[PDB]
Amino acid sequence: GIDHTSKQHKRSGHRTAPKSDNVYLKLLVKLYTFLARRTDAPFNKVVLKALFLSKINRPPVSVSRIARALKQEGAANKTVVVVGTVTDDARIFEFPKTTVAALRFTAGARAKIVKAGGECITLDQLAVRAPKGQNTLILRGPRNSREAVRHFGMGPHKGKAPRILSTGRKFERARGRRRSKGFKV
Amino acid sequence: VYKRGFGKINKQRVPLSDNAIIEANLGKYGILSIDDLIHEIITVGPHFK
Amino acid sequence: VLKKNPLKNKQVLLRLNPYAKVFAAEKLGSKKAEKTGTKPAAVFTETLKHD
RNA sequence: GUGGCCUAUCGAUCCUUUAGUCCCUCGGAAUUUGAGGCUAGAGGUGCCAGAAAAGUUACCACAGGGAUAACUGGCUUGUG
RNA sequence: GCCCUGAAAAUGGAUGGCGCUCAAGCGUGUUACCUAUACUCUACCGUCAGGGUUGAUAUGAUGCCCUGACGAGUAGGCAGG
RNA sequence: AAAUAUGUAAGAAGUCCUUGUUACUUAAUUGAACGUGGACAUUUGAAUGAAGAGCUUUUAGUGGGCCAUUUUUGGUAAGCAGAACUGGCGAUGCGGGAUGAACCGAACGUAGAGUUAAGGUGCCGGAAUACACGCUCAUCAGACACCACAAAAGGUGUUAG
RNA sequence: GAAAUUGUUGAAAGGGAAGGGCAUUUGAUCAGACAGGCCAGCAUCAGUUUUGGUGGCAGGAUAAAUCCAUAGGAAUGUAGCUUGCCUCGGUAAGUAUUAUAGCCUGUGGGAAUACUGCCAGCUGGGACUGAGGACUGCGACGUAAGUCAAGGAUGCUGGCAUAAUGGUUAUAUGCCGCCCGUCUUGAAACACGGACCAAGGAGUCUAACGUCUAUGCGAGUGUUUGGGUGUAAAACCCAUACGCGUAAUGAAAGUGAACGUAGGUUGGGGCCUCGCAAGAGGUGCACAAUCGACCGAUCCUGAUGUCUUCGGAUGGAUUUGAGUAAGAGCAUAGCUGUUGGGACCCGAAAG
Ligand SMILES: [Cl-]
Ligand SMILES: [Cl-]
Ligand SMILES: [Mg+2]
Ligand SMILES: [Mg+2]
Ligand SMILES: [Mg+2]
Ligand SMILES: [Mg+2]
Ligand SMILES: [Mg+2]
Ligand SMILES: [Mg+2]
Ligand SMILES: [Mg+2]
Ligand SMILES: [Mg+2]
Ligand SMILES: [Mg+2]
Ligand SMILES: [Mg+2]
Ligand SMILES: [Mg+2]
Ligand SMILES: [Mg+2]
Ligand SMILES: [Mg+2]
Ligand SMILES: [Mg+2]
Ligand SMILES: [Mg+2]
Ligand SMILES: [Mg+2]
Ligand SMILES: [Mg+2]
Ligand SMILES: [Mg+2]
Ligand SMILES: [Mg+2]
Ligand SMILES: [Mg+2]
Ligand SMILES: [Mg+2]
Ligand SMILES: [Mg+2]
Repeated sequence: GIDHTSKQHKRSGHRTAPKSDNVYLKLLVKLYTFLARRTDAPFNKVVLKALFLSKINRPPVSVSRIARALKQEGAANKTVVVVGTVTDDARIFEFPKTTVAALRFTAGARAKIVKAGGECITLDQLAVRAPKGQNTLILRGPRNSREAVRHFGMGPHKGKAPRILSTGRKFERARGRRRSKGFKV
Repeated sequence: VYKRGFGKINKQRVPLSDNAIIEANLGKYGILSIDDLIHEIITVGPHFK
Repeated sequence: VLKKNPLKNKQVLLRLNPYAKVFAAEKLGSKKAEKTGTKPAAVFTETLKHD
């Protein structure tokens, strides 16, 4: 007998492979598995793990977010790397001439980058140009702006959004939400 | 130590079958042989822990 | 693949501890002690035999 | 000094009513009555997180319960 | 201290039984010996963890291989068949 | 006025020096709070350990319990009723207590060899009818924890004081 | 032409049930290789372990004793001596401290042995195991070539090649084994259902949803109400709307999200500069804590101007919101969870 201080036969809890069956996505995983093993470059390990993420863990990154990151000191000529989808943003009226590597580009995003003089490349093209992630900049989208997050942690004095179907005067604004009706939260 | 001596390397139990593994893990403390490890134990030295 | 115990396998005992050859050659395990003739004081002997 | 020297002395929704703001609405357009909203109290639930409620069955019924009484048996022995 | 008196219940009866009296009883001391799915070493199965390996011309990179640890289970959950 | 339990601290979000902001505060640039700039590295502030730490979403079953040591209330008492801490049974086989949910030992993939635990070694029954010093003779001897009971009071039985 | 159940024939067991588990004997029956298959013996090694013989050292009161030398002392008093009875030497009690026996205590001297411990000392017997499969490592022995017990067994030999080993099955023997399902703190229970066999027999579908995941497109998204078309309930093509999302906040009238590189501070992966490295510096997305700014509500302050009661500029407030602050959603599919439906299946007394 052994006095165990922790649970036995416990899985790591991290994804070691993508859950999807996309054949082309598996090829990229195979490419960066080889690179992460034989380069000791921190960039390759980050990209490989990002390929395993689910859809909600890879929020879209707009071109306006890309332009803002290029305005950082000394980042004007760096290659923007997004493991996910790059979307278009019409709220911005000026775009730089950078190089962007991403899994997917929307029609508007690709046209806007090319019209400004830049180029859109895939992740395998990035590996040929920068096998060790030279002069790269990794951008991630916002996870907590998702609609589902605002309902998490509901309770008294928490200031979270209730799970409701119809919003209006007669829908959960009575007793429990104002002092004139019993009490307020 | 000679009969039932095992070292903890990378969270694994490794037999102390050669002086090379001891040096590779305790060399920075000046311990480079099985007798050096024994000396650090019987005489409670600075690197006993 | 197989742990061989030193102190019963002489070849393994020689791979570790290169001093085992010198220890056996000079018979350090049966080293004699220099003879000394110091004797305890009377107070020690009387206390030992005291009721 | 924001009641009683301290440790108890008390009450939601709906409805009614009062005070305040004299503000918002009555949706074809206006004025005046009336009604409806906004903020703060009172009318009470003592089964006190708050259903509106008398008996009887020896004519009886159903779902269950050894989670539970009316025999033995077992533990205990005050009492005998 | 040991033993005895004090010591009366209902089918036949139980230091478990036989039986045991310088014990095979009671108190105490010293050694030898017996045996668990426990402990030590080895093999095999599975699980988990840390690693190696895409180079064509021979087939599975969910492949192959190296190292270490671990394994009870109702209600219940998940996974591979 | 204990014992056992119990709060906090043992550094980088720290210490030291100089001086910037304000409608707060002071008789007063006085103070308070937050800062700019400079110095001090991991024997950087006790020990041991650390199958890595931190964090989030969602949902199952359950919401009759019971037992043992110690503390403890009601009751003459109860295999009675009710609490405290911990370990157990329930959910658990295996060796031992003849037999037993809870006691003792020890927790379990399939096998081989070795050594043990608790408990035992006259026979049933694997293992000394072993060794050593005493005690006991019962016309109802005695024989091993939980545990399956015995008291007050007595004996010129025998032993030691 | 299955099972329950039955007849005949054949085989086997049976002293108050039968059935089962581990192991082997016996009977019956049977597959695999004969191209090295089956079963064994010895030797030399490796791993684990069990039981003996024997050697060298260390420690203590540098064991204590014995033994030896010397001084003193006594009785459970040796020799000698006295005394009284005594089958001519045997006791009996007085004296007497080594004499014709001895013992005790102290001091001095030199060893041995016991006990405990150590040896990188040697050596005999027994049991179990042989995992791996070109080489690579670390050592040992040697001037060297090389060898070796050094990162896991090889060498030699014999019998048999078939029911001999082994598998299956029946039986016997040793030890062990209470009836399953169920409720329960607790079931072998004197708790409930079950005589036997076959077939049937219980978490389904739908509307609307939560989390998670996959897919398409993405500030958008959804062709299938309908129209066009057709090899005709399929596939293919399409306009306008509509739904959800892209703005919130108030009961409402209403109003409506940049002082600033879309803010400051602290911690941050990755990247950049230097450095052999360690480190230092720069930039820092996501995310976490905090201080501000912006929009709506509430309570105040009330400018220039006026249908003199309209208008609400500006500046605040331990107040408040499911907000803003370089968008993330829409659609389809799947497991799990929720509600209404007969709603996992069967069951009331009633109305
Ligand atoms: Cl039998
Ligand atoms: Cl409003
Ligand atoms: Mg008063
Ligand atoms: Mg007061
Ligand atoms: Mg009208
Ligand atoms: Mg109540
Ligand atoms: Mg009962
Ligand atoms: Mg009485
Ligand atoms: Mg005895
Ligand atoms: Mg298990
Ligand atoms: Mg239960
Ligand atoms: Mg018993
Ligand atoms: Mg026997
Ligand atoms: Mg027919
Ligand atoms: Mg038949
Ligand atoms: Mg056979
Ligand atoms: Mg039995
Ligand atoms: Mg019951
Ligand atoms: Mg049962
Ligand atoms: Mg029933
Ligand atoms: Mg029946
Ligand atoms: Mg059927
Ligand atoms: Mg019905
Ligand atoms: Mg009715």
